[PDB]
Amino acid sequence: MSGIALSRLAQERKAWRKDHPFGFVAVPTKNPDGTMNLMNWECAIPGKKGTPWEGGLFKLRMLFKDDYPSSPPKCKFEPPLFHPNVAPSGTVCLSILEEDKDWRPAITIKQILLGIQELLNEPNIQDPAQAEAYTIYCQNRVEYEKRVRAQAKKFAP
Amino acid sequence: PADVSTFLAFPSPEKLLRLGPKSSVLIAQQTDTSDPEKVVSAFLKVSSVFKDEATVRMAVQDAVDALMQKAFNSSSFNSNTFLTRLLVHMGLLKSEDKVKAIANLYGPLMALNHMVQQDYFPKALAPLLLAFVTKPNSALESCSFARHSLLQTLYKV
Repeated sequence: MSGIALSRLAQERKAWRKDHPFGFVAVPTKNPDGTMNLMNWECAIPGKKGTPWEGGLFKLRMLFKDDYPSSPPKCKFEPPLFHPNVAPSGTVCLSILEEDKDWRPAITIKQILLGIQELLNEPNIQDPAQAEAYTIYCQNRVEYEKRVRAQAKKFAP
Repeated sequence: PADVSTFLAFPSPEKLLRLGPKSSVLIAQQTDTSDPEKVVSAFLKVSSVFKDEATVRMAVQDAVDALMQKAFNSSSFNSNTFLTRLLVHMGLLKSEDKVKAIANLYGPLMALNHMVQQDYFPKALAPLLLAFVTKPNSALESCSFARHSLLQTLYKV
């Protein structure tokens, strides 16, 4: 019973195709039979210019639940990224991505992606999801920035 | 005479001692150290009965050393996963899954203080442990004494 989620996702797809930030990618995956799987989207976030993430194209998957948009979509970087707020599994979280926090119907895919992009260069040090990136970020910012640049190059188109 | 399963089910200083003078070997022998999550559980259950008293302190420390030596000695055991799950269970690092909330952090902190000084402990983990033990947290604040000791020890690693 995901008809309600599918009706919205179909409109979000059209809206995204009509207008979305340059460099960003958000497309539903395909089912084995060739039809669209609107519950599972393949996305890509370009590093923000002027930052150490520049030049990189970071891929992530957006998974929607049958009760969407009551619940937020689950976002996971594939592969997992070196970042304080990116879990080892690649899962990335934001206040607007938490049902019990700032998630709400007014939230769009464009908002989520831009929100995650902003997070990449401006980590949330109070709520890390990874111990490794958080540790280096706090103990040696220069080294942290270095790891980020290398990662940005590795993920350049 | 008591058994490991009963001790782990309902840990108590007395039950640990009732395991016998070989309790340390028994805890490790009966624990599936191939599974990081299981090692974390065993470690927390054992450390939860720590008391600043001769017999109990020795029993907990020896049990921890036997368990963690066995776990870390396997070239396959992922020490980083152990650390990550340990922090999650201690309520110091967020996670996707739901975990029980540990009441007293005194035992776990004092057990770690001892562990980080042993030869079997991978030094690469010290910086991460320190970053999360120094990070603001209500639970750690209530156990300042243990917290300060562990940090002072981590500084010397």
